[PDB]
Amino acid sequence: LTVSARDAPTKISTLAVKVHGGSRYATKDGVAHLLNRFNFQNTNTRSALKLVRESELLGGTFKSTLDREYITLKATFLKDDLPYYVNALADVLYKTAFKPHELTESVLPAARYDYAVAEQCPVKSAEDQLYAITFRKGLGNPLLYDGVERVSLQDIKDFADKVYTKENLEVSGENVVEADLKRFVDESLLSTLPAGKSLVSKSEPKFFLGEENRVRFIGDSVAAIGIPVNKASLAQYEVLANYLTSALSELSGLISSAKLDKFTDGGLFTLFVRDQDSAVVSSNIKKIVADLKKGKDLSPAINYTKLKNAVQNESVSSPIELNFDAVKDFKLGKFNYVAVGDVSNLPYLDEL
Amino acid sequence: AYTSHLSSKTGLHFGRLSLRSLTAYAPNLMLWGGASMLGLFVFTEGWPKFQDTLYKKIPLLGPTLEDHTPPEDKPN
Repeated sequence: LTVSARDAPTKISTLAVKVHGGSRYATKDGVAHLLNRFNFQNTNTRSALKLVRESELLGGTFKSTLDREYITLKATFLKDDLPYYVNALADVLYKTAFKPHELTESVLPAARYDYAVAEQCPVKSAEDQLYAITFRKGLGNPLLYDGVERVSLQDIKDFADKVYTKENLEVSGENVVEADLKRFVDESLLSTLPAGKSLVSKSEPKFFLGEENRVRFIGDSVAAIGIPVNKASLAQYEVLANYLTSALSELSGLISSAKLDKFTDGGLFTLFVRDQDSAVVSSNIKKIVADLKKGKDLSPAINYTKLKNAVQNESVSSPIELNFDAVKDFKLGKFNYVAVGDVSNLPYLDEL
Repeated sequence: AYTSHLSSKTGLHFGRLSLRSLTAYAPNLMLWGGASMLGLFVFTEGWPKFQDTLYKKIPLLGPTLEDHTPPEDKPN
């Protein structure tokens, strides 16, 4: 129960209760996604219709976001009604209904919609494949529920009792008086949540290299390389991601996307090259892997990536505060490779 | 200050009709009553009982409606 807030002289506050309860900590495949879609449903006291129709007249909305690690319960509001939203997030964490007619009518159709939308995009399919073959049972769990194993209502109640525990979450209010926030989080149900253990492990996530997966897909064709990185090597792959995204690289015209996902014990640098026909993807990713195995000078992208890191980092509540100063050179070692789409014309891992 | 509750009453309603909608609709209901009364004044104009009671009391169109045949060329 770590309460933090950064005050400001503005009109809109945001509250965020972050649990360490995303797909990485899911016991079955997709329990985290179903709990996230079960977040702002009706409680034991206040319904879900009364929640929306009161919070609109007070002037703020809610949003539950599922991450690869967290579950963020965010609430945006006009500043002078903070205890309502503190008590509403408290009621959601402490007493949700978990009704079976709520599982069949709201949570399962919303999750099926999320899964259909993220199924239609081969970049998210390849990102999930790259996760699931870099790390296997940890972060390489599926992000979304698809129904390949039966997640029942009792499993969501069990996962919520495991995850919604008092030492597992953190309360963070952008533009909130912090002393008032600490007074309002106490005298509420965040202090009556169970003080369970924190699910954050402090060890390394036991990655795997040289793996290759191939998914057939009707539509666009992407090919993706992915490197699991550790805590000492986070800044280098950060300046690499902003180098290949930036206009300093000669490979930015070929690369569709390149991003590093950072965690408190490691990260995954994912590079996607996406096009309509597989010959362009083949030529592009052969050039990418060749000119990355040949070394790159990541020294020019340093002041640019300080800017882009501050841009990305002002939104989040937990900065990692990377170094960016000792980073000079990069040379591509081993890497994991997925190919999605016209999979008989995208190259294999030997040909790269 | 800080507001924790949303203070509201439950209004007055009969399922579909509300008192607020009735008060918002009521002068146009009076206008439709007047329009239907003018419609009855149209479609009952030839009625000589309503001519005798109402329409011959009109200033400029009242004596216009009554006839001027003497009781020498009326058969009955």
